[PDB]
Amino acid sequence: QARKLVEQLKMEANIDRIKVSKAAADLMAYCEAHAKEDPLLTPVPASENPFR
Amino acid sequence: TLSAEDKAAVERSKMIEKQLQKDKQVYRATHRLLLLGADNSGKSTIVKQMRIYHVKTSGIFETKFQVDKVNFHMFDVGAQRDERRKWIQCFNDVTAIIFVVDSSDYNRLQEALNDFKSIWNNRWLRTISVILFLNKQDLLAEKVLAGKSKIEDYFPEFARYTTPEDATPEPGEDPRVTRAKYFIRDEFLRISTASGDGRHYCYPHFTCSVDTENARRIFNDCRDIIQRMHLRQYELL
Amino acid sequence: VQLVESGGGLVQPGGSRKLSCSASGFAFSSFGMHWVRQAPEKGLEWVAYISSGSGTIYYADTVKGRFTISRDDPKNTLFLQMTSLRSEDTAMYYCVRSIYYYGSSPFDFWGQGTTLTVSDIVMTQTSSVPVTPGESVSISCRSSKSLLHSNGNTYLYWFLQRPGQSPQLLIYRMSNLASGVPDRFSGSGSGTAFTLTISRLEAEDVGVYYCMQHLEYPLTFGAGTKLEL
Amino acid sequence: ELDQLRQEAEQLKNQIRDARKACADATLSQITNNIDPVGRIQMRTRRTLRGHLAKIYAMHWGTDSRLLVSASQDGKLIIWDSYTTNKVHAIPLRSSWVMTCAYAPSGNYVACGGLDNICSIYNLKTREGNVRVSRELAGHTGYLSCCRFLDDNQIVTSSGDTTCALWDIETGQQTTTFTGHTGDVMSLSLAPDTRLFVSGACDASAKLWDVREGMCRQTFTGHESDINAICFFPNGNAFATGSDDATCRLFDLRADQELMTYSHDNIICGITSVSFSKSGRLLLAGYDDFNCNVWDALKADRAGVLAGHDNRVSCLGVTDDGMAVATGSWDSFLKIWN
Amino acid sequence: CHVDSRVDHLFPPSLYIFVIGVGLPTNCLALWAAYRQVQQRNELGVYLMNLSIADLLYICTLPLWVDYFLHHDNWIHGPGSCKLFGFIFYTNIYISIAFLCCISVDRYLAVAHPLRFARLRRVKTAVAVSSVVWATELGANSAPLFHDELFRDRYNHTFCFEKFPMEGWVAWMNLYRVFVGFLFPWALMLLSYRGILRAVRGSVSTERQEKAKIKRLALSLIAIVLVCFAPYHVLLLSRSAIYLGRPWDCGFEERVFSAYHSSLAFTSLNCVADPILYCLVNEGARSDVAKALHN
Repeated sequence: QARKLVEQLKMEANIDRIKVSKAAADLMAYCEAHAKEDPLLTPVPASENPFR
Repeated sequence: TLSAEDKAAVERSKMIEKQLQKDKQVYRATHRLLLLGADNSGKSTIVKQMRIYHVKTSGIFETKFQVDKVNFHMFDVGAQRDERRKWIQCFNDVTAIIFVVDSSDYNRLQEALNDFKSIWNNRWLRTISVILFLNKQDLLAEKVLAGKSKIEDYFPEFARYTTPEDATPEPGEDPRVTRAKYFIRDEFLRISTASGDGRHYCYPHFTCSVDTENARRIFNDCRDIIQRMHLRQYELL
Repeated sequence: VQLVESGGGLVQPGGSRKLSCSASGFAFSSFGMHWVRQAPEKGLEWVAYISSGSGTIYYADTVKGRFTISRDDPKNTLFLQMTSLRSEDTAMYYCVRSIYYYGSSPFDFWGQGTTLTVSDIVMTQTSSVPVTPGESVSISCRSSKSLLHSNGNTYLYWFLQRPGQSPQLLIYRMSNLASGVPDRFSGSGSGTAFTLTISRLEAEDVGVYYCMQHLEYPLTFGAGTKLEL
Repeated sequence: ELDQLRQEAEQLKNQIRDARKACADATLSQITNNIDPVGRIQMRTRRTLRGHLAKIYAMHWGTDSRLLVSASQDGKLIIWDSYTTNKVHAIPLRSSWVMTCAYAPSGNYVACGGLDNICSIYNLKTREGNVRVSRELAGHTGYLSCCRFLDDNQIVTSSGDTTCALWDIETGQQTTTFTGHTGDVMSLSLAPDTRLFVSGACDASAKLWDVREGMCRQTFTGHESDINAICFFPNGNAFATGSDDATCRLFDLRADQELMTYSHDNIICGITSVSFSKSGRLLLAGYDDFNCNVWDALKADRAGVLAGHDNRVSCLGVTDDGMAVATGSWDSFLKIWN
Repeated sequence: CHVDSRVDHLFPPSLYIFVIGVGLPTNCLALWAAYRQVQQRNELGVYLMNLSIADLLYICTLPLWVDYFLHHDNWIHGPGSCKLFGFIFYTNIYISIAFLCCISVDRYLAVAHPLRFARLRRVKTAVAVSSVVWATELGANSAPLFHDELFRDRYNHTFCFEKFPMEGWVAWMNLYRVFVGFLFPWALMLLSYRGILRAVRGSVSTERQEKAKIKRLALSLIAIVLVCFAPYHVLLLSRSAIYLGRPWDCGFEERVFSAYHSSLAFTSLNCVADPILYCLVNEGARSDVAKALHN
């Protein structure tokens, strides 16, 4: 019954974690390397969008 | 200014809009209502009688029946879990909710009242009326007459209660039975009148599972609910 | 699917006859249909067109006033009415199936045809080419007007006719490959310049080739390029 | 003993909290104290798509960024052409209480489900011209809340009972069943690599699953109420959640923790839909107070507001090329913003 | 005939000025509220918009009549203007009464017979009925357009649409007006509201304090229509009946001249009473009006 519950939580304990500063930087880098290819940050000129 | 192929695509999209306008008429002329109850409550037998006239893990059942040439669809959720707070949101446009409750339990009756309270005070089920069926009146009458089990050992307020002046006894029934059957009804109405605010209403009825008049009662009660909505829509009150 | 038609015969000049095609195996009511004809030793020519819902009926220049088209959806049969026949109406008539929505492939299925005998964006095609197994062929047909519409898609269609059989679709809109045809077939081109390329040729694909336009009615065909082994 | 095992689990639980505190060194708000604000984003309605007869509960985009499928509680799936606003297909359903919809990446199939406990797969490309039911999947004991394709022969579903399943469409069976939740599961999001997915249930917890093994690798807590929507950041290393406490949160898979809370005091109503933009800079959320809202995914400042709906927003999606955003509401309308 | 009045250049101009000032903005607001209702698939918006449009045309045509009355009954502008403006001014009353009757019958079908007659409570059928009403009312009152309606007289005056005594074809048109454009629609309105009250008085879920409100509203509508339109039609019928007996006797016209113009001036308060009783008396439309004014 409850025996299986203890084992399941053991697996999550043995993991390799990293620092929040490292993880925060990676999110920052991805957003600052695909900014140009985002038609909602910067509106695209007309005759190029298919809706307007 | 459109090509031959793009001109024939609009024509296809106009034969779809025509068929979707023939379904708005059937949708608007049919009334949807939801059936709720417990396991001991005889909500299955009501379905059988109403169908008899007029997959193993399936979670929804539907019944068709019409009275005086108006169509009615009844829905009964059957295979879902005990928690209810998430799939009720899909039923905030129905005409009415039918709440069928047993009256001969006397020990599961308290759990029935709490269940009625949650439906009445839901955030999504406002402006939705409730048609409650106080089922199994045949068994209740026998129990009180025999007097083996009392109704005063689960609700001490019974001793101080007297039959209301607005009663309507059936022909030839012991006044003790009338006093009992109107006490249970008043418990449910105390919840209804606490927080109604005039947006929705509760319609009581005494029923037995073998009765053939259940279809007529729903039709009469629904005719009142649509009427009330039309007074607001057509700006009369 | 199957389309079987009947009604052909001998018809004296100035007479009249009725042609009917029976449909079985698909959603007839949601599909528009065409009529095409083929002379005894010549190419194809469009005749009529009835749309889904019978809201759009077009006729060819050599057809208006004399021919009448009609369909019967519940009975799954369409009728062609012929009046005042002449000597230029001797041909084998075909019935063709077509649907139109985003991404559709019109001119999919072609019937067996019926035999009858009596007692404009011009498309130019090339009349023969030698065929040796293993080689790569290229067939080109040109057009008198640009077929590249403003939306972005070009309306050129390619068909193949093996000896003693009905035509079958190969390529639609100049770049798309039909359903059920091998991947060796390929098509490409630009405005007013088209070509069809076949790589690693194998037997059982010799015959005549046709290129069709669909930018605006009436639909125009080509003379036909013949490949012989 | 049972109490000793719980005490052992509690001691094991105390270990996990220690690891989270140790790896915390700063905040995302602190590291984002120099990036220039996005500013203000003006979205305006380009198309309004009329035709549905009742409330709209589900919506999915195609891979071609032009075709769109929607579900309503009237018994219809409509496939739209966004550019022209004309209808391609109209599929009548056997059941009418639909709650989810999906569009196959290849483009051949669509899927739907609801209170009928059944996931139905339709075939859009047949020799005849009509759409047909190709497979009905049964085996759940509760209403389906989400369904997503992996290829033409695999699908993942989440249901009212606290389970999710992987299916083989041709056979019709359950390859793997994922267990470990304690409440109704309300959402799923497949990773871009299609080898992991995240589910959020009505117990204030989100979990990460491996598709080819069947185990839960991480458990994420921090909310207080039900979680209604979940999605991945377009990188595979973060996901965002929406709940009924009028807050959204962002989690990281490699340093399991919370990073930002998107909350404001004027709004009290819950979140019904969550999605990102193509670059991961905008996080869009739909609310119960009849209007959508736009957030900046690195500063927690409201950048814009989409307000054109007369009732609650239920579904919300962003196209693959990132040129449009579609919103559906209970007023039976879809609106495309740009 | 010899007619004069010491009141005709005092009361009608002032009442018309009041009617313009109070009923132009209110009718605009009522039209906006009706547009909001028709956006929400409610078919009572079509009739409300048409009523507001008729009222607006009447308001727009009033100022020339203000000048006409201020100039001691002289029209100066021209014959074609007389024809057009007089036609609108003497016709809009019956458009208004017809659309009131349509609203009443729609409410009766909605309240007294729910669960039936769903093909008649739609927007398309409302548009069809409204167009038929416009065509029929503009085609049945078009008899004046085929005559001459500018007459000078020996005693320093020039009328527009009215002559004293009447020509002879006017009496029959007046009798048609009194008995077909006023009494019949009013009778339909009364019967429909009586039916609505009869159906409401036997419904549970409506307390006494709401039935009282419905009763007061219905009685108010009937009473205001009657009080606005009755004196004019009584005097019109009196003139028409007395003319056909003694055409050569013009004492009655000399005696009832002032009462006549003032009644014809009094009939205009319906254009102010309709927006109040059909838009600004319930909270739902008042909220929409306030929200619109907020922007």
